[PDB]
Amino acid sequence: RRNPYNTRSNKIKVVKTPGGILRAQHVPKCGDCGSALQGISTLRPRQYATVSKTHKTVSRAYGGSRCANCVKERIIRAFLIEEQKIVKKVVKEQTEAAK
Amino acid sequence: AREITDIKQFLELTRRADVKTATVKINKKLNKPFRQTKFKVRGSSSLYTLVINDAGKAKKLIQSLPPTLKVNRL
Amino acid sequence: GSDDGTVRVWEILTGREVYRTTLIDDEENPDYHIECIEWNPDANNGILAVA
Amino acid sequence: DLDLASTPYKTLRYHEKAVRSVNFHKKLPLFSSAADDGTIHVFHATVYDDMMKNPMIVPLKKLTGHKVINSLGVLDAIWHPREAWLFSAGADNTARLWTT
Amino acid sequence: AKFLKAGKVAVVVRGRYAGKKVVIVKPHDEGSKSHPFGHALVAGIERYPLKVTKKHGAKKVAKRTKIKPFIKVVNYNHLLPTRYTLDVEAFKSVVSTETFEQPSQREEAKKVVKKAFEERHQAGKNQWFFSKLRF
RNA sequence: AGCUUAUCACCCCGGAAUUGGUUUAUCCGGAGAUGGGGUCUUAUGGCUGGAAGAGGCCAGCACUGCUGGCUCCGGUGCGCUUGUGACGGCCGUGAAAAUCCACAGGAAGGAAUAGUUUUCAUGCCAGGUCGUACUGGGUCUCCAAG
Repeated sequence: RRNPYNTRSNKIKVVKTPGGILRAQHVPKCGDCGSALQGISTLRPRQYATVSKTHKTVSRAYGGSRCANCVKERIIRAFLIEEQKIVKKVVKEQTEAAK
Repeated sequence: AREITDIKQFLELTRRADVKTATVKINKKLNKPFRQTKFKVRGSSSLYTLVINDAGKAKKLIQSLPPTLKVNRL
Repeated sequence: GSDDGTVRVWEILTGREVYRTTLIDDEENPDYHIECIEWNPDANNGILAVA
Repeated sequence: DLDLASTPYKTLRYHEKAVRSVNFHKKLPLFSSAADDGTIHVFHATVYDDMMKNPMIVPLKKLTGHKVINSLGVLDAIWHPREAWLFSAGADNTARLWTT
Repeated sequence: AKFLKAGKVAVVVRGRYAGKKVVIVKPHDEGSKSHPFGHALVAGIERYPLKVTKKHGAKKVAKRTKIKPFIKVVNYNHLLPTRYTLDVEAFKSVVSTETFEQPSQREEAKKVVKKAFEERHQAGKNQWFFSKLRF
């Protein structure tokens, strides 16, 4: 190509053409923990516009952006927060029972 | 190019009547040599090639070809 | 073959329960039971596989 | 069909419940399907050995007599090795044999 | 003291039912030849009923109240026990162990569970259980 | 383009310390290892189609091309270029946007002479303009055989 420099975006591979001569040929992460999402193809982001949602998304809540490990953690945290809020309301009622 | 082992699918493709020509390629191989042959048709999306090993199957496929479809050898 | 732990053979025409065999002593056991049975296609052997 | 395409040649959906089993006839050109609804159906089916024609499958008769228990029906069914007879099995603790 | 009972409420953690409330119909801590691990039979709701307002028509109200349940064996590891409880004698037998692993036995149990949940939610009680736990 | 294929990573049973696993480099395990059973990321390789009809290596005649074969099976690094995967640390916690993709969400719409949805597959049409010639002690740059 017109670019003669060794920029990492213009690296070349050696491929043996059928004619016998050698010719130059041009060559999903979790949103909470950052680990790569399993079951998702590691294709170019622009190439996902045609792949079916089945390959891009796993059959789970937060499946397309979480590894299901932090999903459990956040579900447990939400349940504990709700339980504490109920406990806090009970404490408030107990305090109001005297005033 | 694509390869399909469905004989009836190839027959339907030839029966489409919207293909100008087809080609049958004769080959030689051994495992006891055998006369391997290939059947190829031109599709709108991609070329379809059918692999046939038995001579009788190739003859039956050739017979099944409608007369309206021309078959250029090699 | 049934879940009662007993395999029974019935004549095609007469329908008599000519022969029987017990596979599991605990007929009421829910852990496992007779899954499938198949006769050997080859003749002159009379082998009945019982799963 | 092993030669038509990867997809089914024809899709049939008539049973009122899960289709437990379908068995081909060893000799005659017939086959029957079994479902949990307690109803057995028998279909004639011609299979050309080498002719480039699709198989002709048509229903023949709706067979009834099995009792549906626990949302289950004909657990298994097998054709006679040489005759047009169909054995049957169900959850009602009573196997049955069908004849013309 | 044990805290697992036929009326105990649990939340499924994984299996596409994350954060979904489920009722433990029959504890099976001892296990069986299938599922030897400690496990319990549970039933739950896959599609939470939508909010209903007087402005909605009669046809729309019925569609909104529609609930699609689910039934399957799930591990205690993925179960989050909850103090709340609900009646279980209505469908305990229907969702017994022999019901699973063989259709169409699952279809009738699912229909019965759907009918029971619809009856208990609409003009009923236990509104807390029939609510979407926003996590 | 169609099959097969992953070190790492993830899940379940199991509960170690009489301390086990293991890399060239020594870090990890009651915050769940050794051990047993499953998951996929498919880069990269194996087979097939493209495909031998191509190229190449030979041979005979015409005297202006045709006509006939082979184009096969291996081993290998103290040699060299390159990519990929997890690591060791340094101290400067480490460019932006366009474009594409992912999810909490449940308002909206879904029926009896064709109810909704088309991320499944096929069929159909279109994709302007600019440069592409050559050269390239006094500018830069890509490959470096025995």
